[PDB]
Amino acid sequence: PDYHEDIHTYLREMEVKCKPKVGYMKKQPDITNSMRAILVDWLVEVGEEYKLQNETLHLAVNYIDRFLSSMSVLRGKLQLVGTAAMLLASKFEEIYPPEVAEFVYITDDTYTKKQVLRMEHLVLKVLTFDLAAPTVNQFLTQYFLHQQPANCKVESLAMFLGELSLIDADPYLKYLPSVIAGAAFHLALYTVTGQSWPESLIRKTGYTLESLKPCLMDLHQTYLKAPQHAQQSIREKYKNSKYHGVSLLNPPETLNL
Amino acid sequence: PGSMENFQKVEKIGEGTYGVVYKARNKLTGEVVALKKIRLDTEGVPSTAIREISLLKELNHPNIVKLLDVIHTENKLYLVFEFLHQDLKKFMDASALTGIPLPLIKSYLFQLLQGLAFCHSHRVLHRDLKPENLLINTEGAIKLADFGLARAFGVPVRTYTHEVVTLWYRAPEILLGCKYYSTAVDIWSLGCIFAEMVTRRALFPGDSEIDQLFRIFRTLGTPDEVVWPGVTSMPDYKPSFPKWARQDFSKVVPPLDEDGRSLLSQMLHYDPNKRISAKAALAHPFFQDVTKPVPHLR
Ligand SMILES: O=C1N=C(NCc2cccs2)S/C1=C/c1ccc2ncccc2c1
Repeated sequence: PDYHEDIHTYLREMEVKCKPKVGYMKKQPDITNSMRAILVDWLVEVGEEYKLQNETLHLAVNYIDRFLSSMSVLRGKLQLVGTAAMLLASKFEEIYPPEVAEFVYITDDTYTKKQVLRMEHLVLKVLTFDLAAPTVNQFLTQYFLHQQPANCKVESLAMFLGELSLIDADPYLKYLPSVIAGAAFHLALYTVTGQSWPESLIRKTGYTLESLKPCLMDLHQTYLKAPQHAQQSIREKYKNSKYHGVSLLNPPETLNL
Repeated sequence: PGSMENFQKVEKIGEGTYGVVYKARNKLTGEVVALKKIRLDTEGVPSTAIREISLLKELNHPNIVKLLDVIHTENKLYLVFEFLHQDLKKFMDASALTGIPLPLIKSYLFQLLQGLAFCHSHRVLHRDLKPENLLINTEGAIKLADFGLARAFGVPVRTYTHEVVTLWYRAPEILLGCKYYSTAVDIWSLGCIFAEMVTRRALFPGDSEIDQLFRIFRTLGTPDEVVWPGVTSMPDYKPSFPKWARQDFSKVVPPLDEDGRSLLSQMLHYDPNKRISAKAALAHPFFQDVTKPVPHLR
């Protein structure tokens, strides 16, 4: 707490610098938002299978989106990028990362170990080794400290909402992690307790309900349409008692802004 | 980017947390550099290298070693650093008993605290602060180096890797198995290093975790709930721990003045919450007359 403010300021600076190109999918001739949704949903399952941190997942997605912001990738190679990204995120973030052979295993042997290792190098080169990216998760944990009082259901629900945002590059690619975290926190808080984006955070972040509105409207719709989405791995994950079964909670019908 | 063609290796300096460190010379600019060589024929790029490179690229501060370039790949990865003079361990090994004056010590501690405050403000734990990982130049500067064991932390922290920190410099919250440790572990290490520069011997030179703990207890007193609330509930606490009375700091570090003793005590507080931050320490009265003395040339 002698560094809370310093750290939050710094992450706000870095999230702008670590932000992927908003319009990259339109510059990708062979891949689409739909295929990316499939990839990210798959990484959620990988994260579940190997009991990886949520932060690891958020990191891998940042790496993928940044990589694809400058590198054209054929549909047959998109999973390879994702696998290499997940390996890198695991090495960065995890106490006990899965072995390389385990990442080769979950690609259903489509790619070899050598390809995974070569893609690891390429991803590193393309990102110029800059892997310490701020994530929605990093902002959420800080925002959680402003609860009155702390609520396990609010925390897991916010995490669930922030995770849903990873799936859909349209629209979430246009919003910064600190904004998605703010929208996720408000919407979680409202769904569980009826309460709202609190004043202590308006003042910490400079974000008002109004500045959060555009992301919050999108996240609201995403939350309402969640049972109908083609990708379901995040909903299935957040049924677990580990996350207090928060994906079983009913989304509020209106937000009243 | 960066090319190995332009560097001429001079000598092997030694081995860090990972990789091998060489002294070399840029043939075109004349700059003397350190090269940290990592062999990639061992599982892809090591997590230690990934973390050090990523974090050092972010950390630009006068008291943190300057990462200049990364040359990749040829089955080898080379980190290129500015070359200073010598690490603090070698300096101390090369120093006569009277060779490290208190004003130099004060200056070195002040700068290490600046470097550490900068790490912590940028959500980096170093987790291996010991004399060998600290570098001096001939002009009075000292810098944090070897971020191979470092990590980017969150607010608030999660559980990270248990041990962590070379034993002599390891914080009691790590030894006692606390689920959470944070920036205070780096401050403990610096407190140990401060005492070591002053007395010219390691403060707590244990050979096992229990030996390490008992050494700490004999100096600082065996911790109880009054001194460190929660201590008796920690995973590796034992009701059977021997009881030792806290020592007088005038006897722990005889050459040290009142202000110096005060700062040391605040850096070695049992409770990581009460333990002084690097940022708050910079304004301690010990540093009122701080300057920047030069070291001997060895
Ligand atoms: O000095 C360095 N030490 C590292 N890890 C532990 C070691 C200490 C001595 C050999 S290995 S990494 C590192 C890089 C570095 C940068 C500048 C230097 N200037 C002078 C002397 C050694 C230097 C080492």
